[PDB]
Amino acid sequence: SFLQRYSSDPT
Amino acid sequence: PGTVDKKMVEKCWKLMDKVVRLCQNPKLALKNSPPYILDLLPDTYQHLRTILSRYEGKMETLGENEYFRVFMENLMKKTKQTISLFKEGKERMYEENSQPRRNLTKLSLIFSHMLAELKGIFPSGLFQGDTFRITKADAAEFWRKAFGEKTIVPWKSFRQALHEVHPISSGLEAMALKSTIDLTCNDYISVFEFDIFTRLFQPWSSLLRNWNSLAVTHPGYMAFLTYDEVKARLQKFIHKPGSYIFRLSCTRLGQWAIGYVTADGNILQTIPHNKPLFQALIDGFREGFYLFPDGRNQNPDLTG
Repeated sequence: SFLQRYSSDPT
Repeated sequence: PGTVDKKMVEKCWKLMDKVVRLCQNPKLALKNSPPYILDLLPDTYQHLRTILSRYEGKMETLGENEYFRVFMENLMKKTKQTISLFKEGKERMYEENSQPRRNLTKLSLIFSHMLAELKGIFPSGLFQGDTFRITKADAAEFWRKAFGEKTIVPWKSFRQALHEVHPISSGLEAMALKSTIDLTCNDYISVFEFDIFTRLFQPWSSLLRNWNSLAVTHPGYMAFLTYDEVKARLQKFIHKPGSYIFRLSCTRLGQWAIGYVTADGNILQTIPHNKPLFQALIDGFREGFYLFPDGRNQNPDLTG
């Protein structure tokens, strides 16, 4: 099912 | 491979029916996060139905399809391996972190990959392997030039052909290479698999040399791991800011999924965009985010 897991590149 | 007749699918389904239930057992406490076997199969079944619905009649045109012959074959084999794992893993399955259980996660990825592949070689349910849109230009040339229109080739061939432009060190290096590319674990390399590799390891110019530096000799590279597994794993360095590992993404195939530990002891995961993994790594390290590849105190010097 759906995610959320991923984060923005710290830059 | 032999011919894929209407009966063939029947069996695969019965096999899929079981593999599901087995995974539906509470003791497993499987999470929804992808890869999520409890879905990949239903969906796969679904797609296979769509396909079979469109070749509705011209079934022989399909059974004949080289790639499709492979899939079902691989699929059937793969559903089985799973069934065995259970009986010949018995109560050890419900044991988190148990070899038997790790194999399960593995397959999950494969199923996810397989589906991804299938949906690519059958968008809409109509075969399109021979015209697959390879992403990076360069690569696209090599493939259509080396194998022409072939949708899938025996590992053996792919290797020899590739070695002409990109020299393979040893019989071992190649075994490593093969494991990295053969995402459906079936000793065959498909245009789809080929594309994904070439995307992850671009630029094509130095294909294998990049791979060598980003996976063969880099402690951060993690073969077949999932989002959960990456977090579960980085937890031993849980508050060792800098510690990071990378792997292939499950939902965004063809792209990277870095996993790292924040100064404030937290585990995040980014998927490089608008910048090649090569670059992300260089900067992240500079900014104190990509310092310790999997705990390791020392870090690879990609600047070479």
